[PDB]
Amino acid sequence: TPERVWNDFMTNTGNLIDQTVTAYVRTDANAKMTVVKDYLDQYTTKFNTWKREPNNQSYRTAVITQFNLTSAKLRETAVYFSNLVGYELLLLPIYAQVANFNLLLIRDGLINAQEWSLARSAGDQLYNTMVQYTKEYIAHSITWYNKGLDVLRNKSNGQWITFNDYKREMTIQVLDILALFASYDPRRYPADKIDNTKLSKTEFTREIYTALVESPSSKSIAALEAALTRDVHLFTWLKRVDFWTNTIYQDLRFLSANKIGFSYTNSSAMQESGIYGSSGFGSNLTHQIQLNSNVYKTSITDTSSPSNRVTKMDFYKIDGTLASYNSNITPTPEGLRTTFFGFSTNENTPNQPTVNDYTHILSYIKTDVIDYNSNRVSFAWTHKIVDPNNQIYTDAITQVPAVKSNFLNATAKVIKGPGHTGGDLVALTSNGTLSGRMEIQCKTSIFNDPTRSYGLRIRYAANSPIVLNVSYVLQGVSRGTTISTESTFSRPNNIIPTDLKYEEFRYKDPFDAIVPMRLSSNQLITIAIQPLNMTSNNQVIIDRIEIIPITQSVLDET
Amino acid sequence: TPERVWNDFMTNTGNLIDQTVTAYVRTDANAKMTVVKDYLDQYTTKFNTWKREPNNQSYRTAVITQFNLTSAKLRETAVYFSNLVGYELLLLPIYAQVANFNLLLIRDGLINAQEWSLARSAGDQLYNTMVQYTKEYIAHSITWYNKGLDVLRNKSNGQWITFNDYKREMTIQVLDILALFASYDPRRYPADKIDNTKLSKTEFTREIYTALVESPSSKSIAALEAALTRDVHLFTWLKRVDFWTNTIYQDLRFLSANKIGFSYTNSSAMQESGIYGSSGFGSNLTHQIQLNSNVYKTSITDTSSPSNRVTKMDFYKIDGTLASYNSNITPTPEGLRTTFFGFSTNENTPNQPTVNDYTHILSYIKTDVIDYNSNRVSFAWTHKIVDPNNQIYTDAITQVPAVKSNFLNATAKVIKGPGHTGGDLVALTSNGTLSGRMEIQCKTSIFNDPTRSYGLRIRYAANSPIVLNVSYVLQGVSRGTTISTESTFSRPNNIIPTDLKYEEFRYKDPFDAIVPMRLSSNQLITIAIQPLNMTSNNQVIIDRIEIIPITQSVLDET
Amino acid sequence: TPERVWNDFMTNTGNLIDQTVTAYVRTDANAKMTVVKDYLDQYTTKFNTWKREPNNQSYRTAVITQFNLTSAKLRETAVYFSNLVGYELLLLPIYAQVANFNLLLIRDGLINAQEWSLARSAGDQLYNTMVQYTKEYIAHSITWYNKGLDVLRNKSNGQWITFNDYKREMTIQVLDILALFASYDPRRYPADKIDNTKLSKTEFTREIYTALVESPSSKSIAALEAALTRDVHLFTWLKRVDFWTNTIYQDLRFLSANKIGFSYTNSSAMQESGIYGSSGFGSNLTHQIQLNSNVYKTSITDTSSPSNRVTKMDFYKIDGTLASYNSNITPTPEGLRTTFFGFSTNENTPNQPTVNDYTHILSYIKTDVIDYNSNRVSFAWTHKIVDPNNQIYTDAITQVPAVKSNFLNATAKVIKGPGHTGGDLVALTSNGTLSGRMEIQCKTSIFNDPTRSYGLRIRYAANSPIVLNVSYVLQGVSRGTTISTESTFSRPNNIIPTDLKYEEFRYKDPFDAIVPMRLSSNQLITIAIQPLNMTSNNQVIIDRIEIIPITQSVLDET
Ligand SMILES: [Br-]
Ligand SMILES: [Br-]
Ligand SMILES: [Br-]
Ligand SMILES: [Br-]
Ligand SMILES: [Br-]
Ligand SMILES: [Br-]
Ligand SMILES: [Br-]
Ligand SMILES: [Br-]
Ligand SMILES: [Br-]
Ligand SMILES: [Br-]
Ligand SMILES: [Br-]
Ligand SMILES: [Br-]
Ligand SMILES: [Br-]
Ligand SMILES: [Br-]
Ligand SMILES: [Br-]
Ligand SMILES: [Br-]
Ligand SMILES: [Br-]
Ligand SMILES: [Br-]
Ligand SMILES: [Br-]
Ligand SMILES: [Br-]
Ligand SMILES: [Br-]
Ligand SMILES: [Br-]
Ligand SMILES: [Br-]
Ligand SMILES: [Br-]
Ligand SMILES: [Br-]
Ligand SMILES: [Br-]
Ligand SMILES: [Br-]
Ligand SMILES: [Br-]
Ligand SMILES: [Br-]
Ligand SMILES: [Br-]
Ligand SMILES: [Br-]
Ligand SMILES: [Br-]
Ligand SMILES: [Br-]
Ligand SMILES: [Br-]
Ligand SMILES: [Br-]
Ligand SMILES: [Br-]
Ligand SMILES: [Br-]
Ligand SMILES: [Br-]
Ligand SMILES: [Br-]
Ligand SMILES: [Br-]
Ligand SMILES: [Br-]
Ligand SMILES: [Br-]
Ligand SMILES: [Br-]
Ligand SMILES: [Br-]
Ligand SMILES: [Br-]
Ligand SMILES: [Br-]
Ligand SMILES: [Br-]
Ligand SMILES: [Br-]
Ligand SMILES: [Br-]
Ligand SMILES: [Br-]
Ligand SMILES: [Br-]
Ligand SMILES: [Br-]
Ligand SMILES: [Br-]
Ligand SMILES: [Br-]
Ligand SMILES: [Br-]
Ligand SMILES: [Br-]
Ligand SMILES: [Br-]
Ligand SMILES: [Br-]
Ligand SMILES: [Br-]
Ligand SMILES: [Br-]
Ligand SMILES: [Br-]
Ligand SMILES: [Br-]
Ligand SMILES: [Br-]
Ligand SMILES: [Br-]
Ligand SMILES: [Br-]
Ligand SMILES: [Br-]
Ligand SMILES: [Br-]
Ligand SMILES: [Br-]
Ligand SMILES: [Br-]
Ligand SMILES: [Br-]
Ligand SMILES: [Br-]
Ligand SMILES: [Br-]
Ligand SMILES: [Br-]
Ligand SMILES: [Br-]
Ligand SMILES: [Br-]
Repeated sequence: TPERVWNDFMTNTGNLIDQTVTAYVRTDANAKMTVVKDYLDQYTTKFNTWKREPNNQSYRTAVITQFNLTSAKLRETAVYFSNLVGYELLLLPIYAQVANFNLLLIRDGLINAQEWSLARSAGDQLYNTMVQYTKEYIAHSITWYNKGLDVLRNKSNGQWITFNDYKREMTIQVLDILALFASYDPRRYPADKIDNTKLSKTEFTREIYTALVESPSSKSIAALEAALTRDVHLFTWLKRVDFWTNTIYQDLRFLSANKIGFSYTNSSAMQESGIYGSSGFGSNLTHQIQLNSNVYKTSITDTSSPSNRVTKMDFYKIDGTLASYNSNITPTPEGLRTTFFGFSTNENTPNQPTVNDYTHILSYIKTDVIDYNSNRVSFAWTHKIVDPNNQIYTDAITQVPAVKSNFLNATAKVIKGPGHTGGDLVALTSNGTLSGRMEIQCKTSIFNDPTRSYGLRIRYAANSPIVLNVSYVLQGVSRGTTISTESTFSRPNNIIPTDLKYEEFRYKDPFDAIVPMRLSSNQLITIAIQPLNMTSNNQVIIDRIEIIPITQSVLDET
Repeated sequence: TPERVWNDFMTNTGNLIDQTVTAYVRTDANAKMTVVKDYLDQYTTKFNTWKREPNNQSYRTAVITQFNLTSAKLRETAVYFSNLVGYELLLLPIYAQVANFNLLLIRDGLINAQEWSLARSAGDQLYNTMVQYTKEYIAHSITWYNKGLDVLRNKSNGQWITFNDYKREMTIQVLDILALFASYDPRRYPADKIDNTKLSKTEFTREIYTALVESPSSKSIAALEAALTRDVHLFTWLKRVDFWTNTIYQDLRFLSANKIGFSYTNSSAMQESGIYGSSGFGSNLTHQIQLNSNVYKTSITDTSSPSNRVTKMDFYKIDGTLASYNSNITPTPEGLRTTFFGFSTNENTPNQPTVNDYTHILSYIKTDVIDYNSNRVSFAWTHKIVDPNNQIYTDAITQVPAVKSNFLNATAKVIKGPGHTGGDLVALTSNGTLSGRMEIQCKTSIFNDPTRSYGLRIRYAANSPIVLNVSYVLQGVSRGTTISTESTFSRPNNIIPTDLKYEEFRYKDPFDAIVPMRLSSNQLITIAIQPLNMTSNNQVIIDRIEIIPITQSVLDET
Repeated sequence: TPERVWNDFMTNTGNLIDQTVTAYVRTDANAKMTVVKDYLDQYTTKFNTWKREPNNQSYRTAVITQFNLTSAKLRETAVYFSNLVGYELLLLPIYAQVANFNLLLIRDGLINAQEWSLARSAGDQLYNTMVQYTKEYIAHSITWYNKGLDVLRNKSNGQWITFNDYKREMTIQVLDILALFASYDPRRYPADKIDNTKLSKTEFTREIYTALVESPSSKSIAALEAALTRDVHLFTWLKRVDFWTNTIYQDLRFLSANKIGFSYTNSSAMQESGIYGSSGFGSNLTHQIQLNSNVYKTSITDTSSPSNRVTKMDFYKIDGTLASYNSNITPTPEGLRTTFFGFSTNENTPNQPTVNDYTHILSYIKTDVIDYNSNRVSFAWTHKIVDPNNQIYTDAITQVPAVKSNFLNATAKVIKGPGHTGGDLVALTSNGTLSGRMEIQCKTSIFNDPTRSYGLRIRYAANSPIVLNVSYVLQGVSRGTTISTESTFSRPNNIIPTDLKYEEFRYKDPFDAIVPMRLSSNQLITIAIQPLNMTSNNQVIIDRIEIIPITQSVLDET
């Protein structure tokens, strides 16, 4: 009775013999990871010892020696996990973990390169290695994530639920990790002087989905994907959920449709979605629930046969309250079942997190009719790490993904991210006359200084040197500048890239230590980016803007 | 046809597929050990080269580099062997071997820490590592030894013979190794100046058993354990074996009972055991064999159906002679079989060692009646390393386990060892009025000095700071001192601990370089330990006393 | 459906379970090799960096550290691959690759020993390691190559084709690699000053065979080996192929016999072989093909039932032309099939190399009658690396195997090589009166100097200190010298050794920097070796002569 895991479908699972060997591969892999962790423990112990007495030659030699051994072991393990043919997909999650550790360790070596070396500045070679490895690890992960996706997508009578299960697990266990790599570059993101383990916080803006779907389903993966998931969009915050009920027959009252009230980041306007489901004759709006608090867990109750006839949905809010949709069907139907959805750090409570261990909050709901009275209901979730105020930290580089903008003009649109950026991107294009414009509103933190200086950096991709107008508005007053992008990528026929690589993202600093943004305490800042007279084939794709506190160190570095 | 090993019962052995994978795990483990040994060979080669020319910077650098690589490899392998889930028990023996090598190597690094390092005294961190690893390796080994033991103990219709086979093999292949770890501490046991590989000799005082038991047996594991093994006791030396025979019917003369004549270490008194078996009507004492020489091999002859009707037993002595029990049954019964018992270093002659390769000697025999004329017969064995004279070496630290005492008062008793000390312990307690007292007689070696100085150290465990009266008698004259123990452990309700940990054993030196024991050549020394007015809840548990030659080095160190 | 490989016959292949585990072993081995290659990549990258700025202490430290880690990993992997019991033969090819890499890396360390070390001359210990490893790797490879050979040789109803397939694959994948090891010794073959990767070119003179044999065949392995392969001989070059056809019945015209016209290296004489096959009544010589250009691919066409009735053979020459044998049978028989033979670097075109990727050329053909009109036809192949002019390079040590001689007297004979020298050897013995003499003609390259000096070295094995007369003839003038061999080996009854070990081959320099060979440009040089009054039990076995350009470096070194 070999154990089965969600990502073992590319191995031979048709027989007990192969399944047993696969089980061994997993067991050996875990043992190798325990060895990796022991090497890391040895490094940390010697590192801490050295830090307490930096001038001790013996401590210095010991940590350098351990750094070299541990670094070699991490790299070797990543190579092994990505080169055991036939098990690439199976080992992708553990590979991502070791790759993650490998890069974090190298970051440590770069931070202390000067102190450890005698000639100093010997971090150049190690830096090139870090960049090379970052590219390799992301490339391998994206390649295999997509290979597995294609396998499930083209599977005969493929089931969408399995396809989605895969995307969700890969996002949580692999893709989210890849998104952290950019922040590990210590030259791009200097380490906190007091606590080197601190990192510029990376946000994962992508949405993952959970859904109640009939099983088996005869609807295609493509059809269900379009009906149950959202097309690319600016990050939204869930504010209200409307529900319709079929009310013609009281003993057959079930959910019939839903609508969503939502808002963009730091926007005072309420957006309204279209209606999902059936809202015609006999289907009436019966509920309008204001979700004033984040929802960290939901449950849905439906009949078993026929399935998917929904009588209730519960929404658990972080403020401890519960909101619910009830069809008020009477009498109560037979065979009701309740399914929970949510994400927890506790492996023991998979779909039932508590207010203390949830990792995602509800962002959307879509209803898709199967037959009269029966529907598939999907729940979209966003990572709890996303800041609803686009707050600018006083003590670290603040990352604010471009999808958290609250304004896009006609030639600015959200496009699908490549998979390693943590979410989607904003493409600024030109129809020949109008150039794409994005506006993102951020909130400064509370501080005593009359004003503080901050640099403004942009992580982007561009297919040509394009002049950008970048500005920031504070208290009705706008200040701007111009800066040109470099050509970071090229694609045949200049089609919007769906496969941007890590190396195709670069950085530009419209505002810096010389001419920084001068911001006051606890104010709403409007930052805007818009190309200046750009051609119809030129493209500027923004991943995120970054706000950099201008300190003495940043000043000298610049 | 996968190979089966005594300790693979915790793996899935119900099918050929799992058995085949398990066979591979064993094969890969052996290959990893061969790699470990090659790393050790490389270290030794470079070490020897450096030793011949210590000042050669190139040799010094080479051995340090190899030490670091080999040390890393040994640790990594120990971690792997203890973290391959589902194979912990299977790999315990090989894990013990690598753990053993890992600690011996670290000992080497500590011994040469000063010469190899440039700042010197850099052995502190390495020392902490050695202590940490020692605790980890013992903990893992004891945990799994006991898990496997419980599995066999609670097995439906469990067979005692399998249970005992397991304890015996685990003792020889794992537990005995753990007992050596304490002696590897170079701060506690300074390395011999001439030959660093020399170690303070550790004695394994535990008894292992072999037995002729009917198969299958309907008697419980608990019942057979009590009937075939000995309750905790001071170490004894086998001096005489008495045998009874059922003599009513000449054609049915078989072994019916046995008694043992034994002596404590360096005791001139002969102790007599109770009679084991049937000694009533028709059962008569027919043999009294004086075992003047150690027995290294035995054989027992019994009928096959019914089995266990014993007609003969042979005892092979190291002086080349043979002693035998013969029931004198006439005529000779049909279906006689002979079974040999013994322990050899030669894997080819399992139960039949020669006078040149035996590892254990006979210490006891117990008979347990199955039915009239049929008996189970157990043979107890002690390790040949145990010194029958408690001799004090002139050139090394002498270890003398407390169980080798020859006197215990009413409040002093032997208690079961935790499994990593090589045998049992002596607990000195108090009934409120009398405190436990133990006396151990040791023999000094032959030397020319009028008298030599020796320190006296005690490895013990205690649940409170208790004052101890420690003395030594030489030529009728007693000299003593007092020293207090430290609190090394605590247990709920102050119950005698059956699970003392390595860290719960500490050391105290009643006699040292300042005030040592002054002993003359080739004399019997009586050493005694007894708490001074101890409370009824206080406990002092002695593992062993150690005699330390007081040399210039020991003097300066103290 | 586990994959099957030619050298897995020593593993349990009788069932799917074992085959599946074996498949995993292969997959894991490939992953380990990918790790090995990554360690090598890291070394190379750091090496190149250091070379560009040798005085950079940081670069120097980095490459030394990587050298140590990578060297440790290569050795560890070689040990693992040779100590995974039950898989020695299966892993022999990959083991040879890692052993090869291990030695090449150590060579690198020796070359840069002085620059990397601070005390210098620290290469002695590393050199001993290299020699030790070379002996170990060759010993393991030869031992297992022969074990596998014996298994196939003594297989019930053993098939010669399988036996030969094995010898051929082992030669290409293992034996040829072993032959390179001698040249890796940097003390024996100093590295090229400009490009350290350059090596003294080693020639593999052995022949491998391909053949069309009936299947199954009732003829023994020994019988077919004798009938289809050549007895030991001096290296020969294929010049002409003669073919006989059975011509009595026009509708049954098939190949009946063949003869070979060949020449020794740099010999103006044409040698004629005996006739192989049937050449009596009804069998007539119909073809005499002059092979003026090397043949890199052949094909043979025969009927299917009965099989082996040959109607055509095509010979693809490197000059782009095609020569063919045609039986002219009429009408064309039914069931004709065509089989191709050849060796390519392209794994996709196994038996069909192109003029751009072939690795071997045709050296011989033998025909063996099965029944009237049906024959087995074997094709012998020599490695394309063999120089047809025994050219003496101007810029490197030239190796010229003794089998490339073109003259041997009565007491000089070719003997079977041990398997690690790349081919056979020349044994110079004595019948008491005449001592063996070998003559090899080499061509100097084109250069402008009136004359250049070259040392002459001999790689040999000898069972006693024997005086050798060594001479070289240039433009009719002979110059000679005498030098004695050392005793390098001993065998019972002084039987010609069939198992010479690496350590049993040593070197002697008849001509050196002091008294070198003085050769002019583009001339044919005749080099001869012949013992001086040698006893009947003395033996001098020559592997190869080596010509050494006498440069300033060689002069100072000598
Ligand atoms: Br799973
Ligand atoms: Br697949
Ligand atoms: Br160190
Ligand atoms: Br890739
Ligand atoms: Br930078
Ligand atoms: Br930094
Ligand atoms: Br820190
Ligand atoms: Br779901
Ligand atoms: Br779910
Ligand atoms: Br559909
Ligand atoms: Br949508
Ligand atoms: Br949008
Ligand atoms: Br609202
Ligand atoms: Br509500
Ligand atoms: Br749950
Ligand atoms: Br606009
Ligand atoms: Br704040
Ligand atoms: Br304002
Ligand atoms: Br401005
Ligand atoms: Br610019
Ligand atoms: Br600009
Ligand atoms: Br392009
Ligand atoms: Br950049
Ligand atoms: Br300003
Ligand atoms: Br345009
Ligand atoms: Br066994
Ligand atoms: Br179990
Ligand atoms: Br070294
Ligand atoms: Br444990
Ligand atoms: Br100590
Ligand atoms: Br020491
Ligand atoms: Br020593
Ligand atoms: Br037994
Ligand atoms: Br036994
Ligand atoms: Br019982
Ligand atoms: Br007892
Ligand atoms: Br006792
Ligand atoms: Br007696
Ligand atoms: Br006797
Ligand atoms: Br035996
Ligand atoms: Br007393
Ligand atoms: Br003595
Ligand atoms: Br006395
Ligand atoms: Br006293
Ligand atoms: Br004290
Ligand atoms: Br005291
Ligand atoms: Br307690
Ligand atoms: Br202590
Ligand atoms: Br005294
Ligand atoms: Br008391
Ligand atoms: Br194959
Ligand atoms: Br075999
Ligand atoms: Br380095
Ligand atoms: Br060998
Ligand atoms: Br040499
Ligand atoms: Br060289
Ligand atoms: Br080079
Ligand atoms: Br062939
Ligand atoms: Br072939
Ligand atoms: Br035959
Ligand atoms: Br021949
Ligand atoms: Br010949
Ligand atoms: Br010709
Ligand atoms: Br032709
Ligand atoms: Br082909
Ligand atoms: Br001659
Ligand atoms: Br030339
Ligand atoms: Br001439
Ligand atoms: Br001459
Ligand atoms: Br000589
Ligand atoms: Br000579
Ligand atoms: Br010999
Ligand atoms: Br030599
Ligand atoms: Br001359
Ligand atoms: Br002679």
